[PDB]
Amino acid sequence: ARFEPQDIPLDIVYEDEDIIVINKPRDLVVHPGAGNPDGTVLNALLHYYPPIADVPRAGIVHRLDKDTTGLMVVAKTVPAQTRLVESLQRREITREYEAVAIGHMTAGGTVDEPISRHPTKRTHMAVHPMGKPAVTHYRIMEHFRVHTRLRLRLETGRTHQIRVHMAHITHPLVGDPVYGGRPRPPKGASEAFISTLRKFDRQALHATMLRLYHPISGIEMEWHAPIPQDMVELIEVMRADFEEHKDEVDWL
Repeated sequence: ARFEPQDIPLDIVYEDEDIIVINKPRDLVVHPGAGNPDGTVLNALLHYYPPIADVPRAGIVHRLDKDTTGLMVVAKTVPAQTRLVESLQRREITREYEAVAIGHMTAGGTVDEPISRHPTKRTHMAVHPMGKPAVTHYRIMEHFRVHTRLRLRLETGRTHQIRVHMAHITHPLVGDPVYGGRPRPPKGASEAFISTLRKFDRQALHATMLRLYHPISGIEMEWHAPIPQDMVELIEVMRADFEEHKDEVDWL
């Protein structure tokens, strides 16, 4: 019926009788919708494992934005999807992210502020007392001159949660076309740094680790998806920049 199977390759990190874990690339929408009638992960799943059509929403139980990269777990069976959905309702699935945010941040922390649709900018979400409760925990992994590398964990999983929470505290993600502004390279940034930053055109956000109790066996399982090349390049040039500006002697 409606949604058709499409020959769209998926990077399957792990698969067993009950679940499939994939590492989703950028430019790939998870579920069909306005402006995205097809060419989604759902379409890819129908093609890869047709029996998944007997599972609600092709076994899709959580999502990532079109241009967010990384891990997602999909149910292959009805029992598996009901349990996985329950696990999410109970906030028992660990979803960790690596991100690069604008600005020098000095401390890790928690953003606990509700989220709802921006009333005016229909492409945006917003922090609002009346929104759905949302909690994001974040740690600073590394300092750059005017950017910061973070690792975040989702307690709740609302729409654009990490992107809107980070923007809320004044540190939107690098490359975010919605919450971010124009790139701002630090004074004296190398040409390599300036252009790599300027050309980075998606939220610098990656679903890096996923841990859960297997829906059928109960065994705790954990997966990791390597930081994608675009972000590797971004982080490495920012790192080289910070080091180069450190106040230390260059021994010959």
